[PDB]
Amino acid sequence: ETTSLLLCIGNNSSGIRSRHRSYGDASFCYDPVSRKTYFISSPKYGEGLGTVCTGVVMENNTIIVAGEASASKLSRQKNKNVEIYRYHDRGNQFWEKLCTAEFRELYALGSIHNDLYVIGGQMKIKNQYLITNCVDKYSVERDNWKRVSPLPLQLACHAVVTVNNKLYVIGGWTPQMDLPDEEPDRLSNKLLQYDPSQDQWSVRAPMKYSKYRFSTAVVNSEIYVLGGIGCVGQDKGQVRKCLDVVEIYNPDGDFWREGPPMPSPLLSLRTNSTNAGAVDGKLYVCGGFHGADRHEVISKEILELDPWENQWNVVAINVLMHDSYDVCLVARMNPRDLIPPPSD
Repeated sequence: ETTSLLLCIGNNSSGIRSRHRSYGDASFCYDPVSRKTYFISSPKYGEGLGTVCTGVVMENNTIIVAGEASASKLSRQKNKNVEIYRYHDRGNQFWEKLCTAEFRELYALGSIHNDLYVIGGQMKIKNQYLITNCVDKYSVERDNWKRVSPLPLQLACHAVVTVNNKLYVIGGWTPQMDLPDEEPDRLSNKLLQYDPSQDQWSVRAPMKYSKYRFSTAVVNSEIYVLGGIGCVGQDKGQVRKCLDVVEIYNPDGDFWREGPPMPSPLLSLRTNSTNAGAVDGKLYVCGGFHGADRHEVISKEILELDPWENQWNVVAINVLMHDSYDVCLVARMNPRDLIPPPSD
């Protein structure tokens, strides 16, 4: 009896009153159908992953997180790397190191079939830091890496989703050399598609807003982009604001349309990973931020976008999540293999 759960994976350990055992090492999970809370082991548990940056659930239901080693682990290693872990969930539940990649930050993690893609981000190339266009592909099956076709532009803090076995990279930061009185980077409203059978990136229809730190989810092969920081149109230096905008993309038709705006402007997680997932044809935003300060506690509330009714519903308030988390993921889980909520 497996069911699809919203897993709010993070290594934050605060904000949950725990009398008999420590929930500081557990991550909040939510069944939106039964409205029941579960807990899964956080990636840091034991000698695991110190920092979580992003994650994916691959086609075969494997839960993947990518991040950085703890300072203790770094101190015993010669090189700093992107560290990729996978959750193991068959009565012996744990996080295991899967594979490592050349260090980057603010990259996006994609997945198609049995492959992982590390996309863009900031890297150190010839002892200089720059936003990159490079895309590294990891084959789980062959346990090796291949540099594939690069992005058509340098991107950081962008998002990626998969629809019908293609990657769609969305928004983010990109260098600009058009205007000498503008910051070095501008926000992007661009949408790029990667076709793995062709190893080729193409430019698709753009977003109405240039943006970053927004929610993403896929419902019935359409992309939902919600909230974020940005500005209408191409970013030419105009002021940036928190958005309630919902933009929905259809790949087959290559067009965007608006959705019902969110109840309030909302930012995704500070990792720029998604705070939203899709369960049974409905979209769930699991918490979010109303401002961009580093000290704001995440809103401990779960919103639903019912795309059929075409409206927003409050599903749950004051949920038992930590003060932050690092990536919202949906996977088929057997909730008997998970940790119950605290007895209080």
